[PDB]
Amino acid sequence: KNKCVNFNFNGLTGTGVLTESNKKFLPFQQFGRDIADTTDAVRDPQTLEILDITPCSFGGVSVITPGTNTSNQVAVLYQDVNCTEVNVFQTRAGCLIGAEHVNNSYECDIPIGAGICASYQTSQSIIAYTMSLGAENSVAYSNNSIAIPTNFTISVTTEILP
Amino acid sequence: VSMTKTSVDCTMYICGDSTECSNLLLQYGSFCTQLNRALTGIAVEQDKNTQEVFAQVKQIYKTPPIKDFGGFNFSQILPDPSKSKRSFIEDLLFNKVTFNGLTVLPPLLTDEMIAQYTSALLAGTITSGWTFGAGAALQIPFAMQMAYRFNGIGVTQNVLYENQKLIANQFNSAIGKIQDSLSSTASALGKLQDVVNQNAQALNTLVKQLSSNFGAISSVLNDILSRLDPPEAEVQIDRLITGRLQSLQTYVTQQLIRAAEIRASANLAATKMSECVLGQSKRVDFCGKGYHLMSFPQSAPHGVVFLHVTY
Amino acid sequence: IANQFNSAIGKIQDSLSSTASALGKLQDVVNQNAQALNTLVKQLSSNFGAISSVLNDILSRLDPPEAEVQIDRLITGRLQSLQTYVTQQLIRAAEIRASANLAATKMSECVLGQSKRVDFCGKGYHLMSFPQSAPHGVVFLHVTYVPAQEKNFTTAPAICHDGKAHFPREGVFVSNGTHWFVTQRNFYEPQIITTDNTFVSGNCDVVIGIVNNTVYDPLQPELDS
Amino acid sequence: TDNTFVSGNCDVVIGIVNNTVYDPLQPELDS
Repeated sequence: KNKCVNFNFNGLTGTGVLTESNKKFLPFQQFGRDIADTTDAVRDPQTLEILDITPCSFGGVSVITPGTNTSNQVAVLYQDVNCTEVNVFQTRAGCLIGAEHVNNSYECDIPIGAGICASYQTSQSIIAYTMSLGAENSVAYSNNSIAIPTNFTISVTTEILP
Repeated sequence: VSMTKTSVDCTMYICGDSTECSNLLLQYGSFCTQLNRALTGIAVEQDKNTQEVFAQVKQIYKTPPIKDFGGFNFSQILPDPSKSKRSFIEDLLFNKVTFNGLTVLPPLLTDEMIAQYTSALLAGTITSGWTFGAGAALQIPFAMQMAYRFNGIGVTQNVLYENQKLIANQFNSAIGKIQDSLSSTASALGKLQDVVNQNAQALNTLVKQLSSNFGAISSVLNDILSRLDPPEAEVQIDRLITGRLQSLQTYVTQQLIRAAEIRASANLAATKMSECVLGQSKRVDFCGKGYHLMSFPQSAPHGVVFLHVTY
Repeated sequence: IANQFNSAIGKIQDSLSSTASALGKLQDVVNQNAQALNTLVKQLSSNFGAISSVLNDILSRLDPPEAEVQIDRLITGRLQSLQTYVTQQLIRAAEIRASANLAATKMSECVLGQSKRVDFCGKGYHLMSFPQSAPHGVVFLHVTYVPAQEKNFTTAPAICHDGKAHFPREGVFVSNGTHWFVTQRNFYEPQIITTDNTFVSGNCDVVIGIVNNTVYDPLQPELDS
Repeated sequence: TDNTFVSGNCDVVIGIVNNTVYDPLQPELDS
């Protein structure tokens, strides 16, 4: 048990991890299913032990890669996993292997997920950090203070629409 | 604003790690890849429709400790930093909203980052007014900022100076009526629940198609190979592949049309968070019924809650 | 203005010549269309459950009661590929058509007039817009008004000449330390407080945080002179 | 005279009435 194995009982077969459960089964039942026809629970024939059918570590493989004329260092990032079943940092989308965690918050250049982004800092290396939502600024609010602009400039922006 | 990000693989959903099932997927060419690139493009557009509406100001402003804003009570809309900064209204907005290749991934802009984006729009409209949306953060008192909103709709500023205590009781009591309405009436948040009804209820119908026979003699790939001959089981397996890919061609079509409706709503949500919030909309009945003064946006799961101030 | 506006046009030309990342709104339309056209020809090489991908190879080799089964599986497999081709292109055409309704709005309101909408003519206060030609799109040149510097001055809602409250018509009342001046929120100018710039409304016993200042009446020196 | 403005005459407006405009310049001369 407790592995990514292929279970084959007298009434149910498939592939899943037999983890511990907290439900309450009936002595004449054999297994249990989910709402939309998904087997997620099994029962031993003559042993008081309730086990679930946990799916193994699966998901897409997303690789953060730089340009072909800039750098060659990449990182390994799997989806919907942890850092135990697989520069190691755990995120909500999966385990990020190949990036050192930095407490300093910088500008989000490459998105990863759950507020975590990566950048290329000096020689270039992939880092893991929480993205910055903007520059901190405390407005001097008062009842008898105002800021009237005296100098101006002319800036022309460009917006592209199909 | 956006929807729930869910990536469904074209391999693990059709074939349950079978060798003979994957041999027929190569005969279709790039039919497996076009279903994966279509579901991946929705998650890219969900991140684009989230950042273009919420992340509009490149500077995060904080609330000053001196809360002298003309006698108003902004404690119900300010997120508490001691608790995920959530206000008194946002506590009800989060609680009243509820295998084979199904990969659920969280988005980049989580709910903890929308509270800091709305805090810059809240402190920016009060302390700096409308100057931070066009240039630098120019400070201005809130008693004189509200007098300019009356001048845009043709109202003299003498009414604000003589009814300061009258506007402090009608506005602060109107916020509590919305908080009591969302807790009692559960049908008031049906728009946020409609995003779940188009994603979670649609995912429950997708797994039930795997148990369907689809005109074949069985619904399990292991039963057809073990019973029928290997030259004879390829006909009944191909009937299951043609039926299960039709379920994927229906789920991609029904979600991409609904993704265009959220993206069309994201263009309206970005307009109501810029024209109605950061400025003063001259459009009649755009911020709701009545003469629009200002608006304060709130965070919501896969959406946004508006609080328009009407006259 | 002539030194800042002419220099802002040159920064757009230097940005387009340095890299092509500024035109990403049009390159995504071509890349999603060119890859959709090239992948459709690759579906003809697929078997689609048949023994071959060529229509002439199945008919000239198999039996005429036997080749009709493999061709019909190949035709129905190609009709599902064309069904996805019509479905994926029509939803993408509806997004450009929804963008064309937004482009028709900006070319008729922002270009042909002055709009008072925030984040509709770029970032900043809108003055004018110049459209430019583009393949399967349009390029806008939104002229914006952004301030550079500022000064912190003491403000007041109104003043009190002889007990009555004088409210400003346009702008607020600031002071450099000694005298109160009239200015707007976008440009500083030491204007003298006259009767033509304010109006009498209410009294000086209701407004909280009011100050006292003598209003310069132009009717008084014209009579004694 | 500051809250209103003079435009045209009083012989072309349909449905016009007569009144008295309190000119603030008149008590200034008599002061």
